[PDB]
Amino acid sequence: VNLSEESARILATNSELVGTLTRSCK
Amino acid sequence: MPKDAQMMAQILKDMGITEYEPRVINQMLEFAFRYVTTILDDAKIYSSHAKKATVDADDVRLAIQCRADQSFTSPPPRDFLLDIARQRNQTPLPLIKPYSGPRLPPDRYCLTAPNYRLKSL
Amino acid sequence: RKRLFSKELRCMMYGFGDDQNPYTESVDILEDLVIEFITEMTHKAMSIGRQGRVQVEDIVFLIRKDPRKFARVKDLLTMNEELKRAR
Amino acid sequence: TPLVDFLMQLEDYTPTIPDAVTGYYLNRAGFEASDPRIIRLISLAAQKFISDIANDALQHCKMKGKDRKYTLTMEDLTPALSEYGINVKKPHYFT
Amino acid sequence: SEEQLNRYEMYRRSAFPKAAIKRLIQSITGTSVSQNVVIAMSGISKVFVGEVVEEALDVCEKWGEMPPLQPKHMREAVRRLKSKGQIPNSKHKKIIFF
Amino acid sequence: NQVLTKKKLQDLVREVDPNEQLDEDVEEMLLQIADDFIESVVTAACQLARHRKSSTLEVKDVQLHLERQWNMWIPGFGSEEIRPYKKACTTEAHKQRMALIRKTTKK
Repeated sequence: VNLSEESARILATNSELVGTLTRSCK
Repeated sequence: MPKDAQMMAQILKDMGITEYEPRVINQMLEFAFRYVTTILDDAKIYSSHAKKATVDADDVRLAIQCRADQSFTSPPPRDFLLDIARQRNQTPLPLIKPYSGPRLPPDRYCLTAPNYRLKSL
Repeated sequence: RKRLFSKELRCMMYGFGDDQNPYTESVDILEDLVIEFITEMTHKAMSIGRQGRVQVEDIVFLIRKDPRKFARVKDLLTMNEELKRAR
Repeated sequence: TPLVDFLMQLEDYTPTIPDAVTGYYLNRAGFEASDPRIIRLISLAAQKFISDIANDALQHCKMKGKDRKYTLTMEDLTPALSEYGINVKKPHYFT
Repeated sequence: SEEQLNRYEMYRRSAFPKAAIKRLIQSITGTSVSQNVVIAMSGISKVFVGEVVEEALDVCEKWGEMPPLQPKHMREAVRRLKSKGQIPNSKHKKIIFF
Repeated sequence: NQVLTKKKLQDLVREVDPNEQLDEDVEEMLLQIADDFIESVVTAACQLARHRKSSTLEVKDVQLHLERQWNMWIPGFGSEEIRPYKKACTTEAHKQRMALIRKTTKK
């Protein structure tokens, strides 16, 4: 049960720090 | 002798080839097997690209024509060699200097160069 | 096709020095490259070794020439065996 | 200079292909090799290519599993040549 | 520093999800793969992304541009990698003898 | 109606080595090579499009000509999911003729 909930916490912080605004380019 | 090696000697006899090595017929059957299994290679790529089930004759007809440019490219045609020549054949021949010793192109087109080598230390 | 690697690849480009906020078009190019690489490796693996089956052994023969990728595969497999032993 | 450093390392390795064999195939290619180290480098490159093709063939043979004597059959050499630019296609069963 | 520790965190913790690549490979094979295949195939593709981005930042440092990566540095990244044989294409029957 | 304009070509040389010039002959020949490449790719793609019994040139058949002949994969466009790869449709006639090469060889 410890392995199941802690696996998604390595990826949840990978959606709060990196990629805040979405850019584009000509 | 299979029926396609008995027919490969007929093709060379129909040309001006009366005396050939016996290894030639084993070579002209490996070329004829590599060619049809390269056309049918490309004819299966084109059948799946048009998303059909089998390999129809219009796939093999395209696979023949779409590899007559890279696998068997041709010497240039007669209508192109005439136009390249008849603009080259219109500039006059230049005159010759009287005493120029060895007559050669400029030094970046000849093979005269200091031609170094490594010090065998 | 949708993008199955849009948020994951932005963390990875930051991991190799790009930015915290890369461009969407660059992320798209990287996603297309990853899908093409996986597809090519899978076809060669199906051809080599057991026909119609992709195995770790086939993948290892395919990646043998490139040093960086071969080292990573070996390290991951060994670490996986060690973690199973610890469990 | 990487090539010079490699030639210094070669100052010990002797290639399987002799210098008269390599020095003849450079003569058909267009030059008489004066320095006998250039012949050595070309021979070593050729030896590496043949060794890599043969080793890839041996790896396919070992993978099919028979483990006593490995025969260099065409079934192991023909997929091993296609990784380089050699595409053989041999026929069977001439009708 | 304080950015190098955040960048080293993303260099290690980031991965492609195993629940999607196992869906992606099995759409190519037809039947089934194993867990030790998906573990390796998710790991090689992280090296391959790190082969491009570490080399697309060499294209950007060679030219006169900054860290944001335009697609100009990414098509040039695949061009330089393919000329060194790093990007495999199994649909181009190459020929070395001519 | 020209597609390359000798300033985009000059920046293509400046991105490789900025202290390098081309001569007039080299520039003209490079423009000619670009035009020839465009013409060949377009004709082959159009033949594949005519084969799909369609009248629109999609990006799926400019892909198949550059990959198979010119060894070019242009990344940032994306395709549909590739169907499960059929490996060997070896026919019964090959399964019975090749089972005669071994029958004479060992027996």
